Amino acid sequence: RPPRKLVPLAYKQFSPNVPEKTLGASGRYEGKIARSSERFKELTPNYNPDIIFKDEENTGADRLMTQRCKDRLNSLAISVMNQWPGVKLRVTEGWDEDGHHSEESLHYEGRAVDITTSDRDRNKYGLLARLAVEAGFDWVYYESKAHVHCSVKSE
Amino acid sequence: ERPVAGPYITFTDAVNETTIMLKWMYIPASNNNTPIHGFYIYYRPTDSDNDSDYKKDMVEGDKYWHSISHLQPETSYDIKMQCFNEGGESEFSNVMICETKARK
Ligand SMILES: [Ca+2]
Ligand SMILES: [Ca+2]
Ligand SMILES: [Zn+2]
Repeated sequence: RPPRKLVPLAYKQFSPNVPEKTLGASGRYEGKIARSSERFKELTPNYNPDIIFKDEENTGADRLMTQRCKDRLNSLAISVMNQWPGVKLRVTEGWDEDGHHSEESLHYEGRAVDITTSDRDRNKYGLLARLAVEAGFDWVYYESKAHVHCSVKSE
Repeated sequence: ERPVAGPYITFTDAVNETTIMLKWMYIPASNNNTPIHGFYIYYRPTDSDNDSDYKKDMVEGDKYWHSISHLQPETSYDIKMQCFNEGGESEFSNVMICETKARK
């Protein structure tokens, strides 16, 4: 259906309005998942054709995420296309093994994504953040001028 | 006779609004001890997903840190590196993402 009337998040706003790792948001960090580990096997790739994965790693790591993260991300892909026809959801970081995120980042568990719109139009990111809240991410933070960070609770 | 395994980038941090410093480990043994002429450091704004947009600095083989300069303020970059010799280039390292500082 038609684009929605939305209230965007402000730069550096997060929703819910509590720290990411608290119970009301995404909950605690449970430990890095390394490629070589048994827990790595519970991550599966998101191959949704309506999402762009940056994949600067050329490894497909950005596609790996928990099912809870995948379901929210997929809902979000639909609402982005409906909000701005001709524009898609883009993921810059999904699960990570490059190691630039703060220690205890939910990226290391496949429980977070950093996203933009596919046109990199920063005027849309506050609205993109509101759609991520509406898509059911357990925490959404307009973290940087460069991207919005979204995460989920542990399965 | 190219090196195969690349360096691993351990840290990237903004020095100021136009400059980012990275540090890396490279253990020559990982390539049987093969000798390297230096490292290539590649960096591209994170808004680009075109591999053609990486710019390249060269540093010498004894260096394990480098400051990339003449970057844009408050801008995220993708940063990866290789070691090389006459035989060719290693695999790329891990790819870091790091923003310069906002303008003072
Ligand atoms: Ca990535
Ligand atoms: Ca990564
Ligand atoms: Zn993030």
